[PDB]
Amino acid sequence: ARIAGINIPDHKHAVIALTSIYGVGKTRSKAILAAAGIAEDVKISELSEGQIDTLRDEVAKFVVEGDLRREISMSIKRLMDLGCYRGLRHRRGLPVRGQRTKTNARTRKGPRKP
Amino acid sequence: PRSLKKGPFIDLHLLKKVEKAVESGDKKPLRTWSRRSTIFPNMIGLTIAVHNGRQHVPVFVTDEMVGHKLGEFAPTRTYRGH
Amino acid sequence: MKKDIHPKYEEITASCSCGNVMKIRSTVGHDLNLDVCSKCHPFFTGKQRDVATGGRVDRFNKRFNI
Amino acid sequence: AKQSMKAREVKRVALADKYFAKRAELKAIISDVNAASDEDRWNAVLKLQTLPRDSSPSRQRNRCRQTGRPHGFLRKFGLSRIKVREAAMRGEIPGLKKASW
Amino acid sequence: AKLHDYYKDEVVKKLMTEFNYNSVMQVPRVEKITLNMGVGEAIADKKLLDNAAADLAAISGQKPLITKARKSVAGFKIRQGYPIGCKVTLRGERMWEFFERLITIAVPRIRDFRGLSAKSFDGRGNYSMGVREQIIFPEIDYDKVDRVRGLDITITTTAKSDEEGRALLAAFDFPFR
RNA sequence: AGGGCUACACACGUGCUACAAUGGCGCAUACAAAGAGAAGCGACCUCGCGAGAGCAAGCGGACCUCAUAAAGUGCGUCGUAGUCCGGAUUGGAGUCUGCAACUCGACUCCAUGAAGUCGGAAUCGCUAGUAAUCGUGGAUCAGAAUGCCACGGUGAAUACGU
RNA sequence: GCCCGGAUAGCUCAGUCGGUAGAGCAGGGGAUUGAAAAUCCCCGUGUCCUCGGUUCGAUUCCGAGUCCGGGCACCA
RNA sequence: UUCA
Ligand SMILES: [Mg+2]
Ligand SMILES: [Mg+2]
Ligand SMILES: [Mg+2]
Ligand SMILES: [Mg+2]
Ligand SMILES: [Mg+2]
Ligand SMILES: [Zn+2]
Repeated sequence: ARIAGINIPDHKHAVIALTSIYGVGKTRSKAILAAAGIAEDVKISELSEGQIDTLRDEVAKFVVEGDLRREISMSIKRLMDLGCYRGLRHRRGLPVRGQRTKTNARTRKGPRKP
Repeated sequence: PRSLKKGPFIDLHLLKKVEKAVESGDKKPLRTWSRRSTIFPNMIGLTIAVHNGRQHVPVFVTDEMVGHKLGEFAPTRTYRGH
Repeated sequence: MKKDIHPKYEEITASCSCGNVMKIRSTVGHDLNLDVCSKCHPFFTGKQRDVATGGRVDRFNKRFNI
Repeated sequence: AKQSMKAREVKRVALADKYFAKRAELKAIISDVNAASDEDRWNAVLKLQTLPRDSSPSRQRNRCRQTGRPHGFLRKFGLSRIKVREAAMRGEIPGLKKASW
Repeated sequence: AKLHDYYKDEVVKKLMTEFNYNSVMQVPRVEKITLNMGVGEAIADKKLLDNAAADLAAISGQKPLITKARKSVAGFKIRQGYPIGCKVTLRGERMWEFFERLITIAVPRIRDFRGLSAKSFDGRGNYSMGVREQIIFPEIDYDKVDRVRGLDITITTTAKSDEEGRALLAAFDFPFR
């Protein structure tokens, strides 16, 4: 439960409760569980602290919660420091990955306040 | 991004101009056109005037502006907001 | 200095990108891993060329159409 | 009809098919495990970028033959939709006629 | 600061013999370094001063003196006796430590650095410049901070001439573009 | 030759995916059609999560290619929840083709994976294999549409009446 | 000087024995019409005149004022 | 209720 400083759920099959990490989707979830070597749909509650330790030294290979936090931080700050098209889209709150804007792209756009 | 097998791409005019640059002084920028060109080592340190479609606006090459293309720093539309 | 009015004033090392020990008696309070010292920095030398990092030009010359 | 663009098209196509098979053996250098990955397929892209852009199998437009209409081309007849319909209703086109099913 | 002893031996060992002086007292020397952020736009936001002076408290080692305007003007809407700017006077080993920090871990970290000026002098050897990418100093976390305010920083010298200013600066090698 | 026609405080019209248990995903396996193809389609076969790379037959064709149709069914898992729902949003690592993928592409891989809890006034379409859904292909095509055109699987509701 | 009345949205105003901001108007967006009207759907819009004490809790209770109005007032 |  406690692994990576986060508090993944109990009675939720491990192959999915592993994915609760900000830095591990299903890919790293399945990969770490295979590298450690435990059955698939076991609930996290049935996993001992030594199993948590194996998972700990295994996720110590992938990027983790705070690692990915600082990584995305440094990447966007890199785009900024460059001050490119991507960085300016970022800083001004617009789509970045090359989409249309006039009507759609509401996530990058914001709400309809004015 | 570009196919790795093809490696990078850069047009020979800017290539040779910036070679001359790294050779014999660089106090002046380059008035290129090829916005798509891959930033190379021998362009670092200059203040290249990259084309925006109408102007060749300056941008200083930094060790972080290496894995990029020239136009990435010359905006193409004068945005002002509403 | 007036007592109990200024930030902490411990001494710190020039924890540069290569670790050239040039101590700083500063306010940062931590051995901040910086880039700027005799070892590993540009204008700690002329005709600047940062030797070898992950950085950009390293991996660029690693792909490079090698 | 702005014949200048039709002449553009024929010029580009003729030049491309005259330089034909040259850019072929230039680009083939770029996809194969030879060339030391640093010298020959590297100078090949320089050769290519020096080659005319007006002589590529892609920079053309594929305009019609009747009046070089930009849009609505049809490779099967080299005409715009308009003129292929005209020829159909004239009977010019063998086998063509209004169909339903 | 090692830079002070660097002075005490090498800078005199250079300057006495260059300007063929007849006294060590006659040797030009630096006495104080005043850093300043004349914010001015803090007339609207009172908290910007505390936001601003925080950099002096960080970049310099001393809690800054917030400077109050001298005349209520019409051009900038300011009232007299108003928290307009901030300053820090650094002398002693504080000055020398800060100048070491500057010229070593912050100055070369300037981005796009063609170099300093070779003419920033009052006519009496007291050099004065100003930086704008202040985070070049490792003293700023530059990630929780608000803005990238610069400053203007003067180095008051006893050198009564600009040539002597250039010399005393190139002593610590002072990029000089 | 670059640029934009891809701008974006903003309105409106289309269409796609959703907001999920007739449902999310894994395993197993089967039932279609309509096509298209010669600088094109590309077999088989190895490798790369994978885009694809390589090798590269046959096919101007009821013969080779795209070729898994999907929706289906069996078993399983999820267990009514910003969910194991979504998938937009960004970050990084590629593949493709193009002289050239920044502005300004498709695809692939990793991680956050968001508003979204059936929608207001209103308003649209549909009378039978029709809508509703599910997938398939072709032209435009150097690449590149949820678009257009065409295809086939499931497959209903109510018509009293003006 | 006495008694009374009030201030509430961007305008017209409600209600208070304390559990809490409404409606009209209004503006903006939309819906309907062949087009706009009215209409309808929406959104916006409050530190309830001001300050201060009272009670688990205030526009509402109180105090202390800002104005404005009504009526009545001392003969330095 | 109106257009004009
Ligand atoms: Mg003191
Ligand atoms: Mg455009
Ligand atoms: Mg999902
Ligand atoms: Mg009918
Ligand atoms: Mg269309
Ligand atoms: Zn170093």
